[PDB]
Amino acid sequence: TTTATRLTGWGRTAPSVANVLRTPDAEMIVKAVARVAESGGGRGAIARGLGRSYGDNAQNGGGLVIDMTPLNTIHSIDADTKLVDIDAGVNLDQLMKAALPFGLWVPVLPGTRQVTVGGAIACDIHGKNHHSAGSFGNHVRSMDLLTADGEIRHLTPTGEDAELFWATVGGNGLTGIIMRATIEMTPTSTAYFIADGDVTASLDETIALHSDGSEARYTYSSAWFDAISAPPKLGRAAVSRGRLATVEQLPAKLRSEPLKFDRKSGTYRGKVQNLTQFYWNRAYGPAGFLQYQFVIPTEAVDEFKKIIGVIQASGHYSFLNVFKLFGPRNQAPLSFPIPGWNICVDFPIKDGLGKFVSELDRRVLEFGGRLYTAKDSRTTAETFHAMYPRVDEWISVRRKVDPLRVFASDMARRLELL
Ligand SMILES: Cc1cc2nc3c(=O)[nH]c(=O)nc-3n(C[C@H](O)[C@H](O)[C@H](O)COP(=O)(O)OP(=O)(O)OC[C@H]3O[C@@H](n4cnc5c(N)ncnc54)[C@H](O)[C@@H]3O)c2cc1C
Ligand SMILES: *N(O)c1cc(C(=O)N[C@H](C)c2ccccc2)cc(C(F)(F)F)c1
Repeated sequence: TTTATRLTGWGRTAPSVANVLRTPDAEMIVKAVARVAESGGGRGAIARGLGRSYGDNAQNGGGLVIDMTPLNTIHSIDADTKLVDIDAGVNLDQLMKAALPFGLWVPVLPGTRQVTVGGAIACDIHGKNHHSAGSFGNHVRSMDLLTADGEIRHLTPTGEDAELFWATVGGNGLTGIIMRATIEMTPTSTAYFIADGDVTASLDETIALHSDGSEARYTYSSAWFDAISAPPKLGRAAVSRGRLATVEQLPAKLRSEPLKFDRKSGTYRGKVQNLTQFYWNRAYGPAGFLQYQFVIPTEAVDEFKKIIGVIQASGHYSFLNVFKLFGPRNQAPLSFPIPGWNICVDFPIKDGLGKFVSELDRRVLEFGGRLYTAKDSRTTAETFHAMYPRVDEWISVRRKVDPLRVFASDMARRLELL
């Protein structure tokens, strides 16, 4: 029934071997969880989606991994309630294509659509529109969770099961297997964006642009960010901001099918873009690259500037940098986003990199920030627990729901969440 398999995250690092169950039969999945539970836990089980997480959260060395990608049925779409009811293995590209004709838009879109609904929930993913829409968790109306007791719990965000529900959002699969979920989509009349572009010349100017009050005028906003230039050109950014377009905003040619599927000069106004236009590690790493993401609380703006400073001075040079100001956070104890300054950098693997990122960890930690489980397989339990003050609250919920540790992963063991 299972296939022993070498697994890594997307950046192809920290491999381990697991027995992979890959079946479209939900009953086989229930059986397998039950079997692990009846062996008393053993080395446990974790779910896997499309493997786009860079870390070790979707692998389980010496244990069971359940590939959820064959559970990919879209059960219902409702344009009045805006609700879609889909299997957890459904991916966002497939969902985008299916929902567009109903005038529905996937409410949170990350940098790639090759992620499953299960993975979107388990990592509580965020997008270019976080400051207006929150993260993926905010839009989950209900979900079916297969728990350690072999039963499938129906969870809602305010029901009796609220606590389990919000430990599951951002829970990295460690409360059980999300089988199915109901997501509230965003209404739209077109599949296009209308975007305003701006360029800055300094880190301070980037920050002022995000603090002047104009962010509140766009539903989506992110920026490419210079991390190699010494000050004051350090932290200059190419900012892409916008909102979904109405039909009467489209070029006349595109009005026939508005819901169709698919420095210096970079200043513009009312440019009309499809998703691809508006929006290396796997190809070259991990002989090549270490991806690194963190968020610093809004009020700690100067501490943020300094970390940026430390990065440019490091001698570790990242071209691919993405910056964004996160909005308010949600109820999930282990959710990554907090309101604040968020950035992803991609470092070439070079001598002294490990020691340098350990120093970064310390700084993000002291300044009240955190790393993202979706981008990590290197940090320590001590660092992670410190970055997530609600971790003991979350661990308690997990103990109530999985007393025998039927659910387990490489990440759970490394970060002592098991
Ligand atoms: C090119 C690229 C761009 C990205 N951009 C963004 C971005 O803009 N914003 C962002 O937040 N993230 C981004 N990510 C990270 C990615 O969106 C998340 O890691 C996401 O969780 C991956 O989904 P997946 O289905 O591939 O999950 P996997 O990587 O397979 O698994 C991730 C976690 O989800 C759990 N999981 C998966 N399915 C289930 C299930 N059915 N039940 C319970 N748990 C489950 C796994 O156990 C694991 O803990 C990006 C990744 C890549 C490679
Ligand atoms: N980080 O603040 C951040 C990263 C992305 C993102 O899509 N990153 C992936 C790995 C990527 C980077 C560069 C080139 C290709 C892919 C997205 C955001 C968001 F805030 F959601 F816009 C933030």
